[PDB]
Amino acid sequence: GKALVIVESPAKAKTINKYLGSDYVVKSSVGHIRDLPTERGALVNRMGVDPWHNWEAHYEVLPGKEKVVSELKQLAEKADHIYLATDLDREGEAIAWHLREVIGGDDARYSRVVFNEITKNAIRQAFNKPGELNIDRVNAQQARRFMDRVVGYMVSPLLWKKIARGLSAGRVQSVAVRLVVEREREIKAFVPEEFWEVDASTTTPSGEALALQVTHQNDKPFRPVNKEQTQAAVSLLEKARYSVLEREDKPTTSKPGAPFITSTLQQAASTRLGFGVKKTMMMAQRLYEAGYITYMRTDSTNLSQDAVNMVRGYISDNFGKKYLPESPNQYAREAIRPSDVNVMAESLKDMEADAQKLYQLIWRQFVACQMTPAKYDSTTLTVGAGDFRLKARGRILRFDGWTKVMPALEDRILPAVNKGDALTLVELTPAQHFTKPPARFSEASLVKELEKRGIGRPSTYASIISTIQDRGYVRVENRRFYAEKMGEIVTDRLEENFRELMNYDFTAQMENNLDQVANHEAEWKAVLDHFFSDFTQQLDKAEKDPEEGGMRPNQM
Repeated sequence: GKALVIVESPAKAKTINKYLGSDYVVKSSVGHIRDLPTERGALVNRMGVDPWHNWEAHYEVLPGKEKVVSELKQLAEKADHIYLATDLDREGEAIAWHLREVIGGDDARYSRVVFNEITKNAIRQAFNKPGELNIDRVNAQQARRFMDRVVGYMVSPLLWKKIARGLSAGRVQSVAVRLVVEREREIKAFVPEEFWEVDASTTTPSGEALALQVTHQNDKPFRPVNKEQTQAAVSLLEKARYSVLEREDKPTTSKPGAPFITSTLQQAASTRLGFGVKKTMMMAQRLYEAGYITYMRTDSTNLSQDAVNMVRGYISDNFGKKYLPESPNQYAREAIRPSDVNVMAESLKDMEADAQKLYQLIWRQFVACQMTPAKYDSTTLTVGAGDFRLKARGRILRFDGWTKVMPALEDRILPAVNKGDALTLVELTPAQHFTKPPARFSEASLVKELEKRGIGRPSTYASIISTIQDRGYVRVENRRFYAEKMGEIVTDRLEENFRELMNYDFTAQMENNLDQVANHEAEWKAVLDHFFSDFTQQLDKAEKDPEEGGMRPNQM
């Protein structure tokens, strides 16, 4: 009469089993057990969803899983209660729902447990206060699944006819491609402009070197556009008398960043470790299922009281009181953090070197976010030379604070000077510059852009960036995105005939609509109806000849 606990993977099963007694029987479902299949009637059969019959679905047990279903059913017959312990996101809720639907029995037989990490305490708490399956969240997940299916299965065939066979369309994927295509065109159309900078090397009364940058001339910003103007300025600067107009000394500080969320982990791992978003998320999942970090799909910077107490104790013992803020730093269901601050990257079991590196990144970010700010003594010198104004900036680290937990180190240290001091000109160095086009997207900046526009979600950031590449619309080279010709071809056609679908605001709004379903503020089938109404309006027109406003063929 034990209890049956179901999780999605053998890795999760092994970890969670360490924290569940003999009264519990833990079993993996070996992944998703049931899902959508992988003229109009044939279309509906392929999609597994019927937009014309109120979204009736035809789910099918995944290949090779009938055996898993049988195994779970037999285990269920011997259990007094069943605990669905899938991951906490909407996808996890839907997996739990599918499990309940295939196993059967009364709903009172099931409970849905939620935890942000697999630890003795988190599991104990999750099973002490078990919840119920949330159908609104399930409906939100399926609405997303159905919209995505409709776009992929109904737009793609149009692309095969009009542009080229094999092309794949995606609801959000196409919008992400649009971002890259626009950037490509901005760069192609950019016309650089020439401008010069002039630096002066001087010496203080004590003879110390002081480098200055010319900032103004006649009280206006200094920015010569050619050699002639630069040389004329250099001529005046060579003859000028230099003196310190003002010396400003003020204490400044640098605060540590918030603990990671999915988006920021992807950005940091890419920029700091050179890890692609796919690699980062795969390793993060392994760390999470092994019980080393909190759940890797989150947009919350919240930290539990226990987690904060844990890390503050670590800081106090290992760095000292000067590194401990009076009260915890609050940044805000939880950020991505170590499950146990006392577990070092070097101690991780069955984790590859790069996975240890990711853990270390997460660990240092978490520890640093609860440490005190770094303190600097900043100095800005303003120098006058005839009608010119020059500046020099520097700073001295006074207290490392949170930077102590980061790798050992560079900031400029200006010499001691007093307002009114004369400076001796040693050298002048003009430098030609050119304005630059918008920077290309990097994996880090693309994720950031998706987040900024409200198009990406923790569960989709990685998938979006990966798909747009495999589908041949964009490519990454030298760590930067480049739009492919086909990317531009498809994007133009989609913008022309599927304006609403391609619109950034509408796409962000759809994410909001799904959240509304999840929070019982909207009904899933009605949301799908509205989506489909607007969609079919775009599709019907697009299928027509170009002369009638239909999609332009890929020719000439």
